Amino acid sequence: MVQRGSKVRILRKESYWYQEIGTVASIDQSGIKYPVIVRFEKVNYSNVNSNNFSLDEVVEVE
Amino acid sequence: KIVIDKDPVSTSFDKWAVPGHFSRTLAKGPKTTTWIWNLHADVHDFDSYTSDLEEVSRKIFSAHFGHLAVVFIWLSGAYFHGARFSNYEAWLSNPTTIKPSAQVVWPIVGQEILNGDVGGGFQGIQITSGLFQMWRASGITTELQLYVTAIGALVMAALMLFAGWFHYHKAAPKLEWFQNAESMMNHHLGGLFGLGSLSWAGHQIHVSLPVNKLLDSGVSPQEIPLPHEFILNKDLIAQLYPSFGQGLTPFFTLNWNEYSDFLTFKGGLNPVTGGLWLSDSAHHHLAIAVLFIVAGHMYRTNWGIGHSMKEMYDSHKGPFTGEGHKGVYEIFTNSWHAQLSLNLALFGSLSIIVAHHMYSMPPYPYLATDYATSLCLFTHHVWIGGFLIVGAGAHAAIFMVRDYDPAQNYNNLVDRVLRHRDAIISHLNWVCIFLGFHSFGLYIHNDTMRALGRPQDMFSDAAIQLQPVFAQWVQGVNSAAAGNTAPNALANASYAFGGDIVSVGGKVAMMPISLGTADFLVHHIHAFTIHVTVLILLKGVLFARNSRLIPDKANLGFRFPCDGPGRGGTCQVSAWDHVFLGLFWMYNSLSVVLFHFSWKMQSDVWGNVTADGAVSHITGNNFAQGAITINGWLRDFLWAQASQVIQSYGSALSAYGLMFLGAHFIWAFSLMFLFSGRGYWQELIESIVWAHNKLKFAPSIQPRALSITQGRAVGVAHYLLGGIATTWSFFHARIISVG
Amino acid sequence: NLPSILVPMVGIVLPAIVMALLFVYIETDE
Amino acid sequence: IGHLSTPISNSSAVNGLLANLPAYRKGLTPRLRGLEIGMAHGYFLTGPFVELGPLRNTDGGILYGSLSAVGLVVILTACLALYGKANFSGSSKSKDATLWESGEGWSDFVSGWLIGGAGSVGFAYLLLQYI
Amino acid sequence: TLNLNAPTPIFGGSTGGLLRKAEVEEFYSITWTGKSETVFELPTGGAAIMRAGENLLRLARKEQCIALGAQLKDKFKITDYKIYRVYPSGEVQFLHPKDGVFPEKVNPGRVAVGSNKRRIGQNPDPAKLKFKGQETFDS
Amino acid sequence: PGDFLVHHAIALGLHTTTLILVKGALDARGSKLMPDKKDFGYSFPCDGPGRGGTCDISAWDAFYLAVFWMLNTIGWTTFYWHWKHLGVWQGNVAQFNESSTYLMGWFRDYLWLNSSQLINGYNPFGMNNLSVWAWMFLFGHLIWATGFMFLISWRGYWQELIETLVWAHERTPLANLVRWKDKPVALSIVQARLVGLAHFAVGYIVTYAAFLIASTASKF
Amino acid sequence: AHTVKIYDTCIGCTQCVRACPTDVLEMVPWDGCRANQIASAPRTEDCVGCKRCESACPTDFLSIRVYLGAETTRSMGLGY
Ligand code: CLA
Ligand code: CLA
Ligand code: CLA
Ligand code: CLA
Ligand SMILES: CC1=C(/C=C/C(C)=C/C=C/C(C)=C/C=C/C=C(C)/C=C/C=C(C)/C=C/C2=C(C)CCCC2(C)C)C(C)(C)CCC1
Ligand SMILES: CC1=C(C/C=C(\C)CCC[C@H](C)CCC[C@H](C)CCCC(C)C)C(=O)c2ccccc2C1=O
Ligand SMILES: CC1=C(C/C=C(\C)CCC[C@H](C)CCC[C@H](C)CCCC(C)C)C(=O)c2ccccc2C1=O
Ligand code: SF4
Ligand code: SF4
Ligand code: SF4
Repeated sequence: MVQRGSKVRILRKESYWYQEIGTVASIDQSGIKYPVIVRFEKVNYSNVNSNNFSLDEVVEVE
Repeated sequence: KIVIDKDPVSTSFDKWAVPGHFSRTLAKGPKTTTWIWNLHADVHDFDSYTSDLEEVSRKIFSAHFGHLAVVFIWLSGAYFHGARFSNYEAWLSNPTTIKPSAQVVWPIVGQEILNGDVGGGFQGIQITSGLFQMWRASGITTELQLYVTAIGALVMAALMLFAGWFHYHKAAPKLEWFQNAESMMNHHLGGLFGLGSLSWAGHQIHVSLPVNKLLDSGVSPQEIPLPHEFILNKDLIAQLYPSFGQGLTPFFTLNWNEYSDFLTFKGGLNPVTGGLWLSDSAHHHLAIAVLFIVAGHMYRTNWGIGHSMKEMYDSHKGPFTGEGHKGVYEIFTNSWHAQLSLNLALFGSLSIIVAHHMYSMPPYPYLATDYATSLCLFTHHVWIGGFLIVGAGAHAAIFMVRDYDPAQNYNNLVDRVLRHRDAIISHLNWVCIFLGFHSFGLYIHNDTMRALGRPQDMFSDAAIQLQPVFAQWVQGVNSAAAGNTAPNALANASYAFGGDIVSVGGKVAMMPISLGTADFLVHHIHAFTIHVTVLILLKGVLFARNSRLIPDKANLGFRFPCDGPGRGGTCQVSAWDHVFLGLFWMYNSLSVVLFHFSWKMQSDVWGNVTADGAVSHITGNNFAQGAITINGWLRDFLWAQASQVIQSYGSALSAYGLMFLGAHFIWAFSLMFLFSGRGYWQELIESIVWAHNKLKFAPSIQPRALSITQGRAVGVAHYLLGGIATTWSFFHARIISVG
Repeated sequence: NLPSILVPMVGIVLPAIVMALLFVYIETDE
Repeated sequence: IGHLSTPISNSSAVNGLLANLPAYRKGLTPRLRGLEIGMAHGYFLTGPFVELGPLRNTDGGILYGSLSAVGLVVILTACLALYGKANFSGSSKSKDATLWESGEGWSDFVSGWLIGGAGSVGFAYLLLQYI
Repeated sequence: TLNLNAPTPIFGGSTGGLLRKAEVEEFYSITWTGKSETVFELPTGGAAIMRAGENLLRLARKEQCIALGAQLKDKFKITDYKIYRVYPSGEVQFLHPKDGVFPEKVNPGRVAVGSNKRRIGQNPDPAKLKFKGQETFDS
Repeated sequence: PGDFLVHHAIALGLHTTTLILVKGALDARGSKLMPDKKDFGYSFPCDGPGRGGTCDISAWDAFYLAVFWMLNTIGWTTFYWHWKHLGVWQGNVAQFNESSTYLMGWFRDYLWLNSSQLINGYNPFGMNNLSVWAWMFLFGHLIWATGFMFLISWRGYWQELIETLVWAHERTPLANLVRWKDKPVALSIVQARLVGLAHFAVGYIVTYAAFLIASTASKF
Repeated sequence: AHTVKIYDTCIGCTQCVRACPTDVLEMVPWDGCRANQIASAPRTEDCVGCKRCESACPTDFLSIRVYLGAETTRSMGLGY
């Protein structure tokens, strides 16, 4: 179980931050798919720092 | 009226620490490396981030002061290197044999071979700027006068730099002080253009004309009295053109005919220098002054009388053209870019007129015989002028994207060109293809007729003639005006149309440039390549806001790469990308203009004159039968005349040979950016940020490829930098060696 | 002799035929 | 309105020439209007060949130049036949039903272009070599 | 419906508008009410004057009607523009708004057309769908 | 020494050409800038101006860039082989040995020097048995340069220009009367790269073939 | 016409829909929560393929994807 503010590593292979370390902004407390909002220090090509992932795409590197 | 704001901007270094302090986007820090290129791109585009037209206009006003400072800095180094590091003193004793040189090169690894045997007891780089012939026309005979002019330019640079700080940080004008166009037209015509040519005529009468008549008699440059001694000693100025004993009393009693010895209408070239008469130029700028001084008394001010330019555009309207010029004054007093477009149009068009009027009427003494100088002065101002014409079509397009208004432009002359822009472009489209076939195809015909053994089937003077009869008639009505339609002129406007040959030393200063079938062919190449340059730039100006393809092109901006791969593909649709495409076509237009110049002068005009009067030219009149084919443009011009830029290694011409190959390199380096696209290099960088992440040191500023619009700009910069500097190197090392 | 007959056939006449044959084939429809 | 209104647009000194040319004229059949187009175009097409040719000071320059002119008419007879097979595939109808909109007489136009074209090429050959 | 005919604005111009494609197949019309007599840029050139109206303008593409329709909502705040596509020589009446509500707003009763129940990394290989009628992106 | 430098230039060409081809192939299925590239096939225009810009992102475009590098590589190979053998065939090997160690030697003693006769295949005084090669030499330069037009100027400029021509045709009497069966449109994004490269590379080879044959046949 | 697919990573931001120059996209009720919205492409026959939609999508690697296909008068953006 990943809480907010925890450091994760992204398992989504199509993401820009695949196999990279980011910190969770928040977890949506409902049944919405991909609720894990991770904020990253590196920007992608669209210059955005956040994305939604699922629990299966994040880990608990801490 | 003058209304000034006191201290709007403080003088601190707090914003020097922050790059990109001026906009909301750039004052956040760089997340990528495109921020570095986005920083330097729109610093001097003040209209984008500052949305207050009063604030933009003060930034523009102080920027011109800072630009005036760096020209005075350049003017001081033009004079200081003329005083300390030049052979200007021995050049005045022998302007024909001793070559004009400055820029002594330091004794290091071997570039002290560039300090060549240039004349007298001097070793330096032979300069092709015309500064030696310009200072001789100005009257300068010693390097003490060149020294104070270098000091006088540095204090003028600091005065412009102080005025730029003062008029933004301390005492900034309001918006209404800038919109006073009628007072600004009044002042620049009378003060800047009238008194500038009035007082320079004051220099030319009191300083230039006394020392140059003593130079033409040829005593010595050291025996000539000083230019202030022609003011004190009134008997000394009465020895040459003896109308100074009568003073200003012929001027105030309207007996101006007494000044007919230093204010003449001789109209031609000096037989001893090969330049224009300085008495002609003294009478010239005086008449230019009075024409310009009264022209500054035309527009209305706060004293009732005068024209108002808003009421000259109202009631200049016809039945063909709707509202006429109604609304143009509200455009030109509110749009800084529509001002910049029209000011760049006729400042660049003027610079080609300067180049065309200075080889035919050489204004400076011993300029026409210096073939090393007059060719580079032509090719400079043509290149400088044509760059500004592309900036005319550039900033006219930025007017349409952000400064155009549908409400103010209703049925006026801006709107009526926007309503038939397909009629203008497609008729411009036809006349480019018509001129492309019927000028360039007459070489392809002549290449094919020469190759197939048929020299009687081509377009030549010994073949199907295409004679320039509309130009040979103008060669006849302008060469027969001495005594007929300009009766007080002693000779014609120049010797280019027709007349005798003028020989200073042994070389031609000026001779009749005869036109033929080969001159008909290149002049329709010029009219073709100019018309395509209009065709790209006017298509970008007219379709800047919308088209049939993209109707919301003004919502995306003046500068964006594309609107996607859809609609078939919309790459290079922007008004920026037409300027980017017109820069190559300006390069194509101007480079054949100077190839026309550098071969017509060397073959038909420039050369040596024997003691009997016969002329032996440089390349031997091979423009008539050579320039009609592309092969003759390749064999007898680009192959044969580039024999001195490639055999230059081991002499003082070696750095031109290094610049010859140095610009062949950067020209080809441009095609790496032009032919390619960004998404290749972004994934090539993705493997290179991998190996910097592999050894754990990748930068937090993420490495990005250049943008599509930037990679077009990086390519078009190195294309022009590599293309012109090839022509800079080929022209310089040729005419230094042959002329 | 046969060069003088054949090189305007495949140089002029035969390309005029196959361009005529390909142009009708392109702009036909069902 | 869609079309722009210039003062020189819709002028009867210009529109009157259009309605009386043999391409918009009301009474002509496709055999007649192709004969008039060919007789005008073949008459001036022998112009450039006889004074601008590979052989001009010959027996010979007028005969061979006029032979090239009928050579263009029989080329443009093929192009008028090729344009007819493409643009009229079953003589595709439209709203106006002219000769040019839907074909319906187009084989007579291409034949009439050939007679008037090769005739006026040969007719102008009579006026230069003879007459 | 289209309310043809309606008064075309006081324009008189534009070479760049509504050529032979319009009379053979599929031209477009945009109908709005301008609550002023202001001048506005066209997709072809720029002016007409907006009528009180019942205003109507025949354009060449659906692209130009939304590009003009974005201008009436931005500059003049009149969001009641109604684009159409004509009868017999045209195809489908009442192109926008298709549900009566602007497409940026959600409306119940619409159906999800073109949806994929996966990400793009979960899309199969093109070698897995070789020599088949299935598409790599379709579900 | 001359042979040393060129061999590393040729090596530079073989490595850079392979690099373009290897990176294009290994990123063909996807990269960070385009994770689903494989879904669009071998050849597609791009992926729009979004995500920073994506021109030349398809595997086909990588081959396209590599065709420029191979010609350059095979050029340096053939330039070297020709100049070296030229001295060898004339029994004056000293020219190549001393001039090939600096690039001005390749520009003055190889290109400019050996083009003397070729460029004179025809002139204002006559023509020799090299007029064909001289015409072809110029022919090659023109079609090489014509390829630059498609490679530098892209679709959008042309599509909008073509629209004014469509307008002009439809509004001119005696021409309006006839109509195209296929609507005129600008060349595609991928098409232009191919058409530009084809002109470039036909021109590249045709120019060198004309020079190589004529320069050697002139002096033997 | 071009094909425009919408993947299940959409966060109903409406940016794509408001970027489309020909009104190809609209927001429709999602049934996975009955609270949020997903993008849809009901009028793909009018898609010109400009890709303005994708350039507006905030998600790290697109939720809406445009795969250029068969070209038509509408898709080529012709006024003729
Ligand atoms: C020397 C005292 C001084 C100080 C401390 C300041 C300080 C400031 N100026 Mg002021 N100003 C000054 C003198 C000074 N200025 C002068 C002499 C001029 C006339 C040119 C101006 C005209 C001016 C304008 C129009 C503006 C400012 C602005 C500013 C503010 C931000 C500028 C900045 O941070 O970029 C620092 C910039 C640099 C370090 C680069 C200097 C570029 C120089 C002038 C020219 C370089 C060209 C040179 C030839 C290089 C070419 C290439 C080379 C290889 C040949 C800052 C408070 C801006 C502002 O207040 O915005 C709200 C603003 O818009 N200044
Ligand atoms: C882009 C930068 C640039 C550079 C580096 C140069 C460099 C040079 N110029 Mg050129 N010039 C340029 C642009 C440039 N020019 C442009 C765009 C024009 C057209 C306006 C000119 C017009 C010009 C003239 C007429 C002359 C030069 C000369 C020279 C050479 C001597 C330097 C000098 O101080 O002469 C100082 C300048 C003079 C002695 C003549 C000035 C007389 C003109 C008519 C004054 C006009 C001023 C006015 C404000 C501009 C017109 C505004 C109008 C459109 C409203 C030097 C090579 C001179 C030369 O050929 O030397 C042998 C020369 O006589 N230039
Ligand atoms: C040398 C290389 C080259 C050539 C030949 C062209 C040719 C052309 N350019 Mg291009 N251009 C080039 C490089 C070149 N460009 C580059 C590098 C760029 C990138 C910056 C561009 C960017 C550019 C733009 C932005 C534009 C052009 C336009 C044009 C056309 C101008 C009108 C014209 O002259 O038509 C007549 C054609 C010729 C003179 C070509 C030679 C034809 C010969 C003489 C006749 C043919 C012989 C024979 C019949 C051929 C076929 C035989 C066979 C079928 C049996 C012309 C086709 C413009 C245009 O399209 O305007 C309408 C235009 O706006 N070009
Ligand atoms: C590759 C095939 C090919 C061949 C065999 C030729 C052959 C010829 N061309 Mg060339 N030409 C070609 C391709 C070819 N061309 C291409 C691709 C171009 C574009 C670059 C040209 C551009 C060109 C021009 C501008 C000219 C020629 C001319 C000529 C002729 C010169 C000698 C002559 O006039 O005899 C004297 C004989 C005659 C004048 C009459 C010969 C027969 C004529 C052409 C046809 C007679 C009508 C015939 C009954 C029916 C038409 C045949 C047709 C339907 C197939 C020669 C017949 C010249 C010429 O005379 O044009 C006609 C000429 O001015 N050519
Ligand atoms: C200058 C001018 C003009 C004019 C131009 C033109 C338009 C011309 C053309 C003309 C032409 C272009 C003409 C035509 C003619 C025709 C003819 C002359 C024909 C004839 C033919 C014949 C007669 C033939 C017959 C035949 C046949 C059909 C078959 C059988 C046999 C024979 C052979 C008999 C205009 C008015 C515009 C305007 C002003 C300026
Ligand atoms: C080569 C190339 C690149 C790659 C080129 C890049 C990314 C430029 C980077 C090179 C510069 C020189 C990096 C500079 C790094 C530091 C500033 C060096 C500082 C050193 C100090 C000592 C001064 C593109 O991004 C591109 C984009 C679009 C079309 C064509 C092309 C293209 O051709
Ligand atoms: C000139 C030009 C055009 C306009 C050219 C077009 C639309 C085609 C013009 C070709 C005509 C038909 C002449 C063709 C002559 C060839 C010799 C014919 C070859 C045909 C083969 C099948 C043999 C573009 O559409 C374009 C698009 C993208 C980038 C660059 C450009 C570009 O440079
Ligand atoms: S700039 Fe790039 S994305 Fe845009 S049309 Fe050109 S290749 Fe395609
Ligand atoms: S597809 Fe992209 S733009 Fe559209 S709603 Fe989803 S996240 Fe927003
Ligand atoms: S490709 Fe362009 S037109 Fe098609 S849905 Fe996306 S944004 Fe809209």
